[PDB]
Amino acid sequence: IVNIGAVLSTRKHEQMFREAVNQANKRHGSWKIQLNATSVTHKPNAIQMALSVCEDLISSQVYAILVSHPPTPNDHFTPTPVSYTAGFYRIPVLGLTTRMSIYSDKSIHLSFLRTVPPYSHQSSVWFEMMRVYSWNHIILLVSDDHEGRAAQKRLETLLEERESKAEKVLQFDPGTKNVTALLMEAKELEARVIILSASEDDAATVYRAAAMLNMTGSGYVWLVGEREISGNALRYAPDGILGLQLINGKNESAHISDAVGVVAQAVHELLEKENITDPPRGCVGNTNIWKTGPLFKRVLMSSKYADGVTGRVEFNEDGDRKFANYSIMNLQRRKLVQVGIYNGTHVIPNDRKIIWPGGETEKPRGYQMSTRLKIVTIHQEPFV
Amino acid sequence: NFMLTQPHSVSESPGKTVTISCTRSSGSIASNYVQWYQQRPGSAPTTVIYEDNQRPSGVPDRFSGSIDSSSNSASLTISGLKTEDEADYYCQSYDSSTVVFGGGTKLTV
Amino acid sequence: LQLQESGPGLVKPSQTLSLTCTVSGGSISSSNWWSWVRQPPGKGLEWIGEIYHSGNTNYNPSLKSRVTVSVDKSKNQFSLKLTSVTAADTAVYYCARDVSGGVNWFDPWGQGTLVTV
Repeated sequence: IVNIGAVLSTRKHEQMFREAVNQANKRHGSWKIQLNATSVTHKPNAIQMALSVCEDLISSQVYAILVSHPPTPNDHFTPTPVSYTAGFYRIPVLGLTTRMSIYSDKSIHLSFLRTVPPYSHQSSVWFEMMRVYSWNHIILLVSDDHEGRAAQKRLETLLEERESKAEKVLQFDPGTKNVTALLMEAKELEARVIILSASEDDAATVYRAAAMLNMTGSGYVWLVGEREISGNALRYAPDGILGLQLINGKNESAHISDAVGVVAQAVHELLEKENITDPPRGCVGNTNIWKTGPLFKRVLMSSKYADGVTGRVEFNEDGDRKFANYSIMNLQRRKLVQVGIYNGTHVIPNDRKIIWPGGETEKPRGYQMSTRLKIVTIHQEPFV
Repeated sequence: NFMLTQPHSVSESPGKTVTISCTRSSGSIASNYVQWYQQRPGSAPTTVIYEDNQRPSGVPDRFSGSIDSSSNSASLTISGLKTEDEADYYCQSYDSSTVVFGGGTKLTV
Repeated sequence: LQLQESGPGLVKPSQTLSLTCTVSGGSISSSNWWSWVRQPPGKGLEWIGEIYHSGNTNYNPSLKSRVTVSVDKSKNQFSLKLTSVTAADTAVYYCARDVSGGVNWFDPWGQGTLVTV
């Protein structure tokens, strides 16, 4: 027999997980392979959470772990204690609603999988949308963190293939409320884009700069991610900005079903192999990982199952996701309405209406020429 | 979508301070803006408070508005009540889905 | 700018009202909206929809397939149509354009039109 534990938020989610695992067991042949699941709730103290999760799940000899973000607002502490504790061995952990760029460095987290587009897909879809707008004057504001640097690097490596000059870049630092010199730097330029990569409320600060440097209107479109249009940043924002957001975002039951289906497929694929051991139990008396640890992760990367709730749930080399979906809206007098549908190099935007943060409709052509020349010379009697 | 709650009726002597509280049951009214309108009997409503920090030009300086920021409620304070203040007070707010208006409160002199 | 709202005057049961809110002293060609405020008798106020000249309009998620608003710039006019208006749809319609500012703000408020279905 085998078991697949998980860490969920509420008891209703636990009941949904039980129903999903029962349905999965009802499927397939279920010959000599039974998977009864166990669940556990969250805790305020991270130390208590880590100790409890190891002593509970590890002692049960699980074969996979599912972790989801708790219902508490903001923050990102959801996977870090579980990922660190279960990262001692090579038991894979599946993410459910955790979209952060810190969990992409395989050197730090050596065993972590999820089915949610990191924020590299944010810059990828940014490049995909910008390839057709025909501006070639990319300038963006980036917060000095892991997410902002990752987004800027993804933009640079997306433009490296196209061989285009991305003007300049602005770095407004994290945790600041007085940013206007960067706005003056971006004031004089032929780059008519105000692409923004900030950290929530920080954007709000530079948003106030938009109300202070009077650059908004008849040009200077804005491009922000899903996290920049939530909270105060959404409230202290001007209309006409493109409300990019990731679409079935706050939905987990469908994601739970997809995860359990792909886990069952991977387990069935792995069962037909050579001798297989079991992960140790106790959290105390074992200091060695089992032999075929990374083998399960490797066979899990190459597991494709495009029949659960949505399209092809394909895992790339990084392990985040492939072929997901994106719904880019716009702040047209608030009430964001989807205008762009994205699924990977195959954008089919909605033709509802296009409005820019200048009260107009026509796309602001981002070009300036200037005939201001700056001759310089040294004196020379017959000529100068 | 959400709803806003207002007191049924209030009574105060003229020349005193009258406080009207409009509470937001769902969510938190701390980032988005709220406004206070006033309707006369048999006439179109007229705004009295916007942006919770100033008043429209020509409105009396007695009217003032503030946000509790604790109980998700907006407080409108009028000092020096007069007979001309007999009207209907409404609290209006907006969200990312729809725009809602308060039930309304009436003061009796 | 002033708004003069005159309705069809027919309030028979199972009908659709289309009030004409003419604009005097102003031009339709602008970046402003024009929203309709619905006031039931002896109750509160709610917003049912709006019109904006350069394209898409958001009436309401509740009655998206029930209210349709169009605008003609040449006549400086804009009309609404409530699909399948029930006998309980007797209210007062007010046409208020907008305030730019940073968020929605209805000012000034027009005299509106009265329908008693």
